[PDB]
Amino acid sequence: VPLDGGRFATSDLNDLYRRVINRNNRLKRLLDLAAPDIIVRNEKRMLQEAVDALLDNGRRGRAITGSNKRPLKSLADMIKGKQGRFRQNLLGKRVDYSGR
Amino acid sequence: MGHIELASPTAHIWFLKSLPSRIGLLLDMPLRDIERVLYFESYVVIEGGMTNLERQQILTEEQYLDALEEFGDEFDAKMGAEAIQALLKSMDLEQECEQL
Amino acid sequence: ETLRVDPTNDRLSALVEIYRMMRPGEPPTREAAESLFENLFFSEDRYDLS
Amino acid sequence: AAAQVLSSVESEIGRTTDPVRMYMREMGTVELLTREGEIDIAKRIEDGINQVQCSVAEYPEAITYLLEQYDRVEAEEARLSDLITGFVDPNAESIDPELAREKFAELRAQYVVTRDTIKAKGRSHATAQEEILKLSEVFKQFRLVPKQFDYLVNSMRVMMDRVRTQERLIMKLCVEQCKMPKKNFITLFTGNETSDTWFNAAIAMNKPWSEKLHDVSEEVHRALQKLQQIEEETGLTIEQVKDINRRMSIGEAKARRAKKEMVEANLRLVISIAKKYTNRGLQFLDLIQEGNIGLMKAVDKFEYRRGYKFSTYATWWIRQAITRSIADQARTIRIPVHM
Amino acid sequence: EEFDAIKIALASPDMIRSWSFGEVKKPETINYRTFKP
Repeated sequence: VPLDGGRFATSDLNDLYRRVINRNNRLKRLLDLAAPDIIVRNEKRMLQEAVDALLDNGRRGRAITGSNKRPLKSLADMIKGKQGRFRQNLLGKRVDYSGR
Repeated sequence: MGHIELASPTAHIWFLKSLPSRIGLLLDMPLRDIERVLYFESYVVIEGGMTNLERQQILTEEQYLDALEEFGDEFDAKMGAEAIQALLKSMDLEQECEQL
Repeated sequence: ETLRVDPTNDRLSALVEIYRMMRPGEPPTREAAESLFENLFFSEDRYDLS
Repeated sequence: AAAQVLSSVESEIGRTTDPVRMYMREMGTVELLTREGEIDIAKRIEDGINQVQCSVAEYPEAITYLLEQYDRVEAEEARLSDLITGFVDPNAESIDPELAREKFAELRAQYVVTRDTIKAKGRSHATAQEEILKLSEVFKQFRLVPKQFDYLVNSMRVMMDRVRTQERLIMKLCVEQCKMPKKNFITLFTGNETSDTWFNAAIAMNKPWSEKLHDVSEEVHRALQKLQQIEEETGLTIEQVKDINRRMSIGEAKARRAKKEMVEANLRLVISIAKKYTNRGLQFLDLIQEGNIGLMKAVDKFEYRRGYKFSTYATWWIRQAITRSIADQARTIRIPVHM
Repeated sequence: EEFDAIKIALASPDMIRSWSFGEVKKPETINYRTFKP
């Protein structure tokens, strides 16, 4: 969504689903040619780390850093932690007609 | 919705290091060997026609070079999730449940 | 009793274990571990002491 | 020869999942090569490329497909397009049609004097063999730009895949139906190669396992009609094509193992030039992978007669690779390179 | 719609492709000079 000051508001999920498809296309480019096996296994475990980070990032000892110098929040953190998609919008949420 | 044409198969993170490694509970193999095979550290024997080794036997970089130049034409081994999905395809449930 | 427990004898047996405790996943060397020791404990530009 | 140290390393590792330490522990097996040590590797690359080009030059219809493509690009009376730039450009041991006529007139003359002498006294006559060798030595003088050269290599690959697919279909149907041993099969497949006299010899031999043969013969001598059609369109024997394909496989495998030895000894130059280009544009493992791709593209077009070192030539290619990788996405949006 | 029970299971890949209405090749999202994707 564009903001009032012309700034853009994108998600980190966009970055995850962008990098996964980028390295999937790079794996396709490496497998369509005669590549060394070290390069192939490197691309394979990079794809493995990226897919398992897109599933749940940051429950092991090391996570993805370097977005905005904060540790990364994944799609499972909307459900698991204190942010709580359940607790915020499923068993109680914002309703109209009120005042205090 | 949409899908991604994903070539090299990747395991699910909520099954491997999550309690209590259901792969090791269904295949009767310790989770340390699962973490070593699925992180490209060593090979694993899927199914061998010879009487040298059996199923769920890991092989390092030296042991595979020691066992490769002697025998052949009946030994099948992969590195990564391909060996695990082939082992889950080639296994049976009824005979294992009868043995248990 | 600590000397009874610890089996290390010389500096070469100690620096290998210290450098493996620093960063695992590397073959042990002498020069890199010695330079890391000098820059983490005997350095002034990279180690200030107030 | 270096797994004994790696086992003692991995005994200390408490299952590290970080690919950086993993990458720089698998790449540390091969040590640094010497300066004049890669000259023999380049000479093995030369021998492999020359063996592949001799396997192409022994194929007789490559000149026929080249003249067919030349007639198709010469047909519509006025062309100066980019397809003409993909042709020969001959090297010594700006293309005008006058030199093309002057260098293709004797090529057409050798083609029409070689084609008419095929049926003279034999298929593999010694004078005809000398004429084929002379035509091949003429054809080896003009060597293509590798775009159309790799196009003709891919066309020969498709023809080889068709021939080996028909042969594999015949072999798998025979093994599936009659279960014929290889001792009675390979000898006849090498010897006869033309007709069904080996089939009649297999009938004349009693062999009670071969009694399950009459209900499959309507496909057995139908699949050989395709081989007869291939021999009618080509006019070559099976053993010579297999020998050419084996020499082409050796000439590709020598260059392939040379590229393996090159990359396993020059991953560390890539990481040394890649760890200084990590200015927080994107995560650096993609930069390592793109540097490896740039190393491959620099090895694929490396010269020997220059006399300079490979690092200065490969630095420009790997910086071009890192530049196009850092300018490919660079954001959540798409911005072109000139911007 | 009416619902009575909830049952979850492991989703089949061809089933996921059956309720997948398309495939995305490159992860580029929108253009810079116009907002058309």
